[PDB]
Amino acid sequence: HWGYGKHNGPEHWHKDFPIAKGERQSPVDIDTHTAKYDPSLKPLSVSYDQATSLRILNNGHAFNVEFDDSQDKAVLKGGPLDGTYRLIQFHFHWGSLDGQGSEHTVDKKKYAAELHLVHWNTKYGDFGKAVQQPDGLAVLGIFLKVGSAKPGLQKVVDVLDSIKTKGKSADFTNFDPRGLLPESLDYWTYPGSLTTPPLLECVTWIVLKEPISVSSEQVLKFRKLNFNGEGEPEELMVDNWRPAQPLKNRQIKASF
Ligand SMILES: CCN[C@H]1CN(CCOCC)S(=O)(=O)c2sc(S(N)(=O)=O)cc21
Ligand SMILES: [Hg+2]
Ligand SMILES: [Zn+2]
Repeated sequence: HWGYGKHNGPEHWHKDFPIAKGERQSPVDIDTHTAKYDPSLKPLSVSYDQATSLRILNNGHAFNVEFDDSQDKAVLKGGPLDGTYRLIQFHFHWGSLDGQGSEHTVDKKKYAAELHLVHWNTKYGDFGKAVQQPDGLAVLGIFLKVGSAKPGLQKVVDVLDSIKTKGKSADFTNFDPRGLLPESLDYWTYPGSLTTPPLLECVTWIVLKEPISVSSEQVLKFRKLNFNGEGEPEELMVDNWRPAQPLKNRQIKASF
């Protein structure tokens, strides 16, 4: 079934998820010169102080850190959003080399990886309902460049040993996701989709302008995970990123 390999990669997904060819597919290239500065855009409000992480999991596609989304603990509001969106999980997409890995590109520049903090609109009751809605999800996207070490990422890097193969999970309580945020919360926003199957066109994408840097040692560790389950032939989990999609009559708005 789907993946990122020659035989089941992005170029094939349309055969089972026809929406892959739709009107607001993600990721896209942010062309800085034609993005419209919008002054009606409010600041983001990220309230991650009371977030409760529970578990990290290798799901065969990436590793996800999941959060308890039963009460308004970590929420995103403001920006292009109306309403409150709950953090349910975060994951990354990364490359096999440092000059690729981001899904979204900025003027065709690709970053080493990209963090997605997935949120769902609480007005819809539960996550599974939010994914049937045009404005059901908001994903906060953060570019990562190789440079200095990010202190708050180390905690995630250490556990990766425990979850090397598909289907393994480790408990991962008390992680503060605030340690993954940049200094500036300036962003670009546009309406788009999930970048993995089922490729649903449910998302307001908030892509922050400022990257976080991680060391090559940290993102190296990402590259040692496996797409395979235990006892299957080993395939290193790298390049789990979808290429940019045509913007097809959408306008990327900028808060700056
Ligand atoms: C491996 C599948 N990843 C999916 C899993 N999604 C659930 C989809 O099915 C709901 C019925 S999700 O909302 O958690 C989600 S957000 C992103 S991304 N890259 O666009 O930030 C991918 C995915
Ligand atoms: Hg949708
Ligand atoms: Zn993602």
